[PDB]
Amino acid sequence: MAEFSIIDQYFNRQSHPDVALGIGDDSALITPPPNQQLVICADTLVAGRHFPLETSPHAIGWKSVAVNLSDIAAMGAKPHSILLAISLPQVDHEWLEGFSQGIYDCCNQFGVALIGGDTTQGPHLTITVTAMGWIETGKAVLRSGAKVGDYVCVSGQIGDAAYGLQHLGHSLQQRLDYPTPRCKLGEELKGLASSMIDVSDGLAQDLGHILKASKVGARLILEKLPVDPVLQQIEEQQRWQYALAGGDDYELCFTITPQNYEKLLQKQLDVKITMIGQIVEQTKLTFEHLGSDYPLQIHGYQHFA
Amino acid sequence: AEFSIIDQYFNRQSHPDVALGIGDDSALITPPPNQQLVICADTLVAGRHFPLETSPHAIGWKSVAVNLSDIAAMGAKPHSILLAISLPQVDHEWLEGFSQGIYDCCNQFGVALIGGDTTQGPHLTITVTAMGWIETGKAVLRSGAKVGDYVCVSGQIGDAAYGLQHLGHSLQQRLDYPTPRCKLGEELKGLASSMIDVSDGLAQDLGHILKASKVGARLILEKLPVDPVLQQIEEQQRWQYALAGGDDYELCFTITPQNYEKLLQKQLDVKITMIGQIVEQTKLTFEHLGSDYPLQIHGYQHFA
Ligand SMILES: Nc1ncnc2c1ncn2[C@@H]1O[C@H](COP(=O)(O)OP(=O)(O)O)[C@@H](O)[C@H]1O
Ligand SMILES: Nc1ncnc2c1ncn2[C@@H]1O[C@H](COP(=O)(O)OP(=O)(O)O)[C@@H](O)[C@H]1O
Ligand SMILES: Cc1ncc(C[n+]2csc(CCOP(=O)(O)OP(=O)(O)O)c2C)c(N)n1
Ligand SMILES: Cc1ncc(C[n+]2csc(CCOP(=O)(O)OP(=O)(O)O)c2C)c(N)n1
Ligand SMILES: [Ca+2]
Ligand SMILES: [Ca+2]
Ligand SMILES: [Ca+2]
Ligand SMILES: [Ca+2]
Ligand SMILES: [Ca+2]
Ligand SMILES: [Ca+2]
Ligand SMILES: [Mg+2]
Ligand SMILES: [Mg+2]
Ligand SMILES: [Mg+2]
Ligand SMILES: [Mg+2]
Ligand code: NA
Ligand code: NA
Repeated sequence: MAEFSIIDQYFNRQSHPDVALGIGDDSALITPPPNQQLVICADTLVAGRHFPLETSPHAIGWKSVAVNLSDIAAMGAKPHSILLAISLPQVDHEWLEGFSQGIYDCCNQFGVALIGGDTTQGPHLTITVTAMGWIETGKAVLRSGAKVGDYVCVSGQIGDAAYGLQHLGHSLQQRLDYPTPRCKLGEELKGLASSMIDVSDGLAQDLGHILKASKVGARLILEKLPVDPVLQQIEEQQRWQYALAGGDDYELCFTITPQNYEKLLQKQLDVKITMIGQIVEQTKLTFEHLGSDYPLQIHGYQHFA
Repeated sequence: AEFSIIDQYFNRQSHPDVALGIGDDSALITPPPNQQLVICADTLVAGRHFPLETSPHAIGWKSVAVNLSDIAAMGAKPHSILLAISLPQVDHEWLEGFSQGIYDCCNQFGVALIGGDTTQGPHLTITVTAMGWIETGKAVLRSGAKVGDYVCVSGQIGDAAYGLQHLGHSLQQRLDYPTPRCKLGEELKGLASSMIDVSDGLAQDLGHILKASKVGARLILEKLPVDPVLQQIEEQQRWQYALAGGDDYELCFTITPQNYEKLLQKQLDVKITMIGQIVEQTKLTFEHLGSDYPLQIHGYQHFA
């Protein structure tokens, strides 16, 4: 099987009648919802860098979509559609079947259409998904906007995926392979969060982008960081390195006034939310453990580091 | 370091019509009224889409150009791009040239670079996403061709294919620096009945129109616009370059005789050639000096 047959078999599997023009032409066409801005992002996953080489193709497909929906969610936007650019060295039908099932399972979970892409023979498995969302004009939640006194919160748990990576085969590998983009939470934070970012690199570094953009700092409370029971039972310095510098969480970190936090707590959310600290004037990220200053060195993720 | 790379090479310019550009989790664009989003992505792989020794400036240029070509093929006005680049090492001479190529192409066509992703990976792989806008319902589709419509192509076909087989020749410029026919694409909006850009080869790419439109075509071989260099090579190889060479990134379109006259009255920035006609029976046939002319043609396909 060659390119065109591969696209028709694996990447044109569903009807999306609410899309003006899907797969089959030089470009896709989307009629915007009225009074909304386009929200758009792209993230690349490289085999052996963003996932273990032995990762199941279904997980690879899932995560390729999920990490991009996470950046849409981080703006407060509603995700709509994706493009899929996949480059791989050989036609492997078992692999293509699993991969495309992963793409579509993630798309279907979050109501997203696959409307276009590019299919390429290349020496090393590389996937770039583009995600498209829409938001009420002017209402995006930015990385700027955090104010002194705002609570710092994070969704779900942090550190799971990083622990999983260092313990392949452990149950927590599921959080590495199958992160959950917090799509509904992102939408529910529109109008409530004063700033937001998704946690791809590690809580400390990604919160750091908010702190820099907003020209503020934060004090975080280590015993409040939401970690898995498994990490609660390991050495605390190791625990907090996973939680704060592990990365691969794809949770949402956001700031919010006490006032708006009470409003948020009144909503029915599909993920837990944990208040983990507060924005301060001092432009430094500091940590405390049960009332005591806690010195902590955190190495962040960067390509070519 | 990744962050300094983005700031030095890929965040070089300010852009008038972008609600939110580089620096956040996503970019934000305010649509023009009564217009649809037109969106596409194309990947270039080193050693597959370009010779390994290709200059970084040409790699950057072509990375953008091929994506603007797909926007143009819809009749749409390009607006912005995303750049996803994966590469094994930081090479500042390479990155400077590559960036300059990206921005030279963007600037020539009034396009903003508004986001992307920068990655360390074993093999140079570039995926640009292009975004444009078009009056709702006025996209030129592959599916609109009608019996009796003229078949036309812009510019020259076969140049880039010849250039690849004769690296160092002047025609290598058409391999390294294809020209996306942005203005012609826009001017065909409301005139062309169907359109496609010729990335794979005229015969195969016209074929996509024929299949989508459920029609056939008869092409006139002596009318194909080839370079003077190709007129000098024996005709079988000439036809193969012209029809199956690929990498042209010209526009192939169908148009009624009446609308063709209207098109001719416009001032275009590129040559246009009538090369045949849409017919009822659903096959592609070639004609040479008034006679049917059998040709075996294979357009480009990955994994074939
Ligand atoms: N992996 C993929 N997933 C979804 N759509 C895809 C994929 N690969 C290609 N497509 C779509 O299939 C169609 C044909 O792609 P392609 O032949 O590469 O177009 P072009 O030659 O105009 O770039 C396009 O509409 C493209 O968006
Ligand atoms: N090569 C590039 N060209 C243009 N913009 C880029 C490029 N790489 C990254 N960006 C932009 O730089 C910002 C930071 O990117 P990144 O740190 O990867 O964000 P995230 O962690 O949210 O995915 C984003 O706004 C992204 O779109
Ligand atoms: C094999 C393997 N090694 C290491 C990691 C850990 N890892 C890879 S990329 C990354 C950070 C997130 O990737 P990045 O490209 O920076 O995401 P983005 O900021 O673009 O969303 C981490 C922690 C992994 N998941 N798999
Ligand atoms: C080193 C090298 N080998 C071969 C070619 C020729 N070539 C590579 S890809 C291609 C077809 C166009 O690429 P494709 O990915 O199919 O473009 P798309 O249809 O996605 O726009 C051709 C003719 C080249 N340009 N460089
Ligand atoms: Ca990335
Ligand atoms: Ca991301
Ligand atoms: Ca990162
Ligand atoms: Ca391609
Ligand atoms: Ca293309
Ligand atoms: Ca092709
Ligand atoms: Mg095309
Ligand atoms: Mg393509
Ligand atoms: Mg992000
Ligand atoms: Mg990124
Ligand atoms: Na991204
Ligand atoms: Na494309």
